[PDB]
Amino acid sequence: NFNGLTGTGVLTESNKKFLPFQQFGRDIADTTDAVRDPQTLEILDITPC
Amino acid sequence: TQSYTNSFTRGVYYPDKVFRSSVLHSTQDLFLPFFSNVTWFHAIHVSGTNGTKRFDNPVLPFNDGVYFASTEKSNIIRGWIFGTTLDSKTQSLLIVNNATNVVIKVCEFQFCNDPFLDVYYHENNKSRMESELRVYSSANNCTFEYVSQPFLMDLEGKQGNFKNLREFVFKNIDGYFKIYSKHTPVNLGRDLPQGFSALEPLVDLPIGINITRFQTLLALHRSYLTPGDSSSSWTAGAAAYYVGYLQPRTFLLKYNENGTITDAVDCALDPLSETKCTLKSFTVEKGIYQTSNFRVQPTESIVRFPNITNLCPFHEVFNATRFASVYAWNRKRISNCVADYSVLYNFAPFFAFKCYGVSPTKLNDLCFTNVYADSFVIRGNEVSQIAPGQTGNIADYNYKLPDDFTGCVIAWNSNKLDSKVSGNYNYLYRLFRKSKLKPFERDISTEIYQAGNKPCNGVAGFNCYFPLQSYGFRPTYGVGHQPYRVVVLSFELLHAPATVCGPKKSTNLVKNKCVNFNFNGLTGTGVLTESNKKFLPFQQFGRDIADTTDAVRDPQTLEILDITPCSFGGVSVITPGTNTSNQVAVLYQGVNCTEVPVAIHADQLTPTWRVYST
Amino acid sequence: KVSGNYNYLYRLFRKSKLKPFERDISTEIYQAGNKPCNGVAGFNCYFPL
Amino acid sequence: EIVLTQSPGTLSLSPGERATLSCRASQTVSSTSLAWYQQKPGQAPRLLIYGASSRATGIPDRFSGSGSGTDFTLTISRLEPEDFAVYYCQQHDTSLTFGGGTKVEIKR
Amino acid sequence: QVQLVQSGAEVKKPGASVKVSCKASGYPFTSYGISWVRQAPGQGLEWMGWISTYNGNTNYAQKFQGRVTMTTDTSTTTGYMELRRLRSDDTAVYYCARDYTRGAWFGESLIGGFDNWGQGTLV
Ligand SMILES: *[C@@H]1O[C@H](CO)[C@@H](O)[C@H](O)[C@H]1NC(C)=O
Ligand SMILES: *[C@@H]1O[C@H](CO)[C@@H](O)[C@H](O)[C@H]1NC(C)=O
Ligand SMILES: *[C@@H]1O[C@H](CO)[C@@H](O)[C@H](O)[C@H]1NC(C)=O
Ligand SMILES: *[C@@H]1O[C@H](CO)[C@@H](O)[C@H](O)[C@H]1NC(C)=O
Ligand SMILES: *[C@@H]1O[C@H](CO)[C@@H](O)[C@H](O)[C@H]1NC(C)=O
Ligand SMILES: *[C@@H]1O[C@H](CO)[C@@H](O)[C@H](O)[C@H]1NC(C)=O
Ligand SMILES: *[C@@H]1O[C@H](CO)[C@@H](O)[C@H](O)[C@H]1NC(C)=O
Ligand SMILES: *[C@@H]1O[C@H](CO)[C@@H](O)[C@H](O)[C@H]1NC(C)=O
Ligand SMILES: *[C@@H]1O[C@H](CO)[C@@H](O)[C@H](O)[C@H]1NC(C)=O
Ligand SMILES: *[C@@H]1O[C@H](CO)[C@@H](O)[C@H](O)[C@H]1NC(C)=O
Ligand SMILES: *[C@@H]1O[C@H](CO)[C@@H](O)[C@H](O)[C@H]1NC(C)=O
Repeated sequence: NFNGLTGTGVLTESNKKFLPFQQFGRDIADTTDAVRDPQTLEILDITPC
Repeated sequence: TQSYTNSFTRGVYYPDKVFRSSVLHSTQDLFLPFFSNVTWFHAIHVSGTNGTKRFDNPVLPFNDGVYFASTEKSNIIRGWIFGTTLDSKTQSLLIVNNATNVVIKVCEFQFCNDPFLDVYYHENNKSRMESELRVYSSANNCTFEYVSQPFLMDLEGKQGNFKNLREFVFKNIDGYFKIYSKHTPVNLGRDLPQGFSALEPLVDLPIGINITRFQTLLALHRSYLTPGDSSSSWTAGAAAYYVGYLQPRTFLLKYNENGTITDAVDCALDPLSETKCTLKSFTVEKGIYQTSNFRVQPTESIVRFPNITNLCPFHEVFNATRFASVYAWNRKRISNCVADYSVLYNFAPFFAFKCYGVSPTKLNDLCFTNVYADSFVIRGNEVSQIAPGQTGNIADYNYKLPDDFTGCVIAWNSNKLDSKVSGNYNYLYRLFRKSKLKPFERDISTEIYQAGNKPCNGVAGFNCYFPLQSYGFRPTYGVGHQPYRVVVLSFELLHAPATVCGPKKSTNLVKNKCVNFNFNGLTGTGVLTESNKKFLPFQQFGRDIADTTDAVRDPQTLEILDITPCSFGGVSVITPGTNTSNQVAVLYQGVNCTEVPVAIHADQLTPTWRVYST
Repeated sequence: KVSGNYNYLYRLFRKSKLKPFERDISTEIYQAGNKPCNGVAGFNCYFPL
Repeated sequence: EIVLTQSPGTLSLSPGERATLSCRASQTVSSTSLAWYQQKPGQAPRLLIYGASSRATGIPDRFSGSGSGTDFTLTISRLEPEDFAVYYCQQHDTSLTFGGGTKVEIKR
Repeated sequence: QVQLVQSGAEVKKPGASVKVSCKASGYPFTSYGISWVRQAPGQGLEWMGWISTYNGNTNYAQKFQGRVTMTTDTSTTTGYMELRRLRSDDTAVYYCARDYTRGAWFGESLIGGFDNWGQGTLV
């Protein structure tokens, strides 16, 4: 429920290089791949079931 | 010191905030075209100490945003002006940059550029210039104010050689002022080197006006390095002041695995660039490819209608008082005339137009063969019954509207038109009938209804009731039973010699040229030439086997013509290996060079690239 | 108001259509027909407000 | 035919007082027949009420009308004495005949 | 934007006819008819006549049958009143008004009254 983006999957640490103004990570599918935690500013990862 | 040089590769920026990696995402947005004229404008006000009337600070249009690059020492350029005429006729803005602050506001001041430019204001004597604004000297209705943090980060590069390359991009698409910007001091002194650098966004807020012209704020009380001259026609002159104009273009953009923009190409510069855009790659193998498809565009338009003159009696049918009942309406036919539809809706907005197939605004151009007008007065509630496929007390036994009815229905209140204290007994409607009414005919008949098993021979007794019911209006009752005068206009689009057209001017007949034509409603584009056909006196249109018109007789001259399509074909790009050479050879599919590709004209060839002398 | 509320205004005459979420507040006479009044506010020059 | 009958003989009122006008017909005039005019001295007639309560030439706050069937009435409130025009009424459904009229004086 | 103007005063002897021109401009002279009416001091008006645009169809009253025959010129855009068989004291002002009470082609009467009037010809 990261400001919306309802779905299911597995959350884990990442190695992305999100710039300060970056918020969303995407692949070429119009699907989310990485997300930054609003309450901590941490780069998480999304992996489906 | 206005000067003109080349922009090279500059102006790439992130169009969004999403992270990407190893992606070749392509976009269509406002950008700075590659290899464009960059011109050093130069506001010229400095000489010794005297006034030095200059007539400088030209009005710079704010066309599709602006690219603003600078190498400014500390604060000589401070703010910017956006708005129109900055007086009490059009809303105006104020964007002034402090050391670290921004004081953007909205006002309608008539004049603000009176900071009392001093004779001793030269920085060589003193650089003190604080609160030299004297802005919003007048304010009739100025309420929208605003404050925020500075946009540019005023940082010193500790030397003049590695000056702070300051880059802004200004655009105001649907409000939300974009100020995408970037600072880079890496340049060693030369102007606009070769390289790549994306620009980050800062802030956006909506105000909303037709911003038209642009001009930076200079320190009017502290100026220097602006000598007087009139350089032009592709020359060079030091200005320390740049400008660039964006255009809506499509770009192909690559993202580094770290997430930083590394390279980009503009699809509308080179046939090689078109090939690189069509297939998502930066290396193209030796071969032949398809890129686009050119087609010639029309040059003008022509309209030719019959020479009919006469005003159709729409006034007579609408304005009247002796309309009959619902079951027995009246039908009228419109003869050869021109009909002015403006008075129908542009004046007297009583009830809804209630158009069904044609829109009221799209009238006055299409032409018609005939028009039917019917008038009756009904229940105020039964208005909804006048619609295709809708059933009701009157929709089945009084008036039937077909499924594919075209045109419009017009109704308006008739409280004064029909109201009697004793009631109106002259209005009738059929209540009982053997079968549902087929659309568009009358069922008027003097007979007594036969219900049950009683064969009435005129008895009109039990089980024998009069189908026609005296409607019995009221003068004081509320809506619904209040009278609604209803008229319906029934059109038909049948391929016949047109009779009633709208008011349009009939221009001259051009020929042997790609033009746009309208022969009594046959819209299309082509080349009108002579024809050798043998049209019979009653023949109107020619035809091939596609249901496509290819021969039209002139309406007001009675001469037949031939219609041909515009020259059309594809485009191919023949190139060697991209790592061997960069030259190409464009092939124009199935066209003669003499027809049109022998030379390119303004907006007459869809491929934007015209780097060939042809 | 027993005498009728008149403090609330609305524009009547204006040159062209309105962009979404935009305002054209102004104090001027309207140019209608063929008479360009310069403040006479006479015939064919109606007060749009 | 039918000729209108009027008995508002004199509008002897000062400005500010209510003014009432009647246009009773002979036997019947249907509600879809109504016209009202002001006949200013040494001028031309102009339409003011063509029906129940509609406006023809401005009518900001003075000319009002109502009625139903056999009775029709016209109301003026807060009259400004510049016009002092003749109140003329007309029916349309039964042929056409202008009413008797009613001069409006000042009552100095 | 109605424009109705009338000619000057005219005096004619009995046995002749009175011809008066009412000029109309600013509106299309086919949507509505023109009614000619008569006013005299101390009394109201009457149903003197109404004239159409394209043909001679009219809505003449039942008072002056056999004499009332006006004409209209759409080329000249003028309504011509040619009253014949003059009477001794026909001296009264004539108003030509853009009528709103009679229909042209099929003769059906209209709604309302006389919106815009003429300037008046006094005979
Ligand atoms: C949100 O609240 C928690 C608990 O009060 C706090 O530890 C955390 O720092 C807050 N978030 C930020 C961004 O300060
Ligand atoms: C830049 O402008 C000059 C004249 O101002 C013109 O000759 C030149 O062709 C322009 N550059 C381009 C790339 O069109
Ligand atoms: C500059 O201004 C001073 C003061 O007004 C004046 O005396 C002087 O003549 C001016 N310079 C020139 C070149 O005129
Ligand atoms: C402008 O900046 C200076 C210092 O940077 C500050 O003292 C001043 O208050 C600022 N102006 C406003 C209006 O705040
Ligand atoms: C420079 O400016 C100062 C005021 O800041 C003034 O007193 C002085 O005369 C000017 N000229 C020189 C040469 O100092
Ligand atoms: C704007 O200011 C003027 C000042 O003369 C005032 O009369 C007016 O009421 C204000 N508001 C508007 C909407 O014009
Ligand atoms: C803005 O552009 C011009 C100003 O020169 C103005 O006349 C026009 O009405 C405005 N249009 C829009 C869409 O704001
Ligand atoms: C990109 O990331 C790699 C490894 O994370 C690093 O070695 C490289 O320097 C980065 N590129 C930059 C910072 O430009
Ligand atoms: C209709 O107008 C056209 C205009 O070219 C003219 O040639 C034609 O003769 C006119 N009508 C006739 C007599 O066909
Ligand atoms: C093109 O040829 C050069 C040798 O001149 C080579 O270095 C380069 O890798 C080739 N291009 C590609 C895409 O391999
Ligand atoms: C193309 O144009 C040339 C120029 O005269 C002509 O000779 C040739 O026949 C044209 N091509 C075709 C297919 O007609």
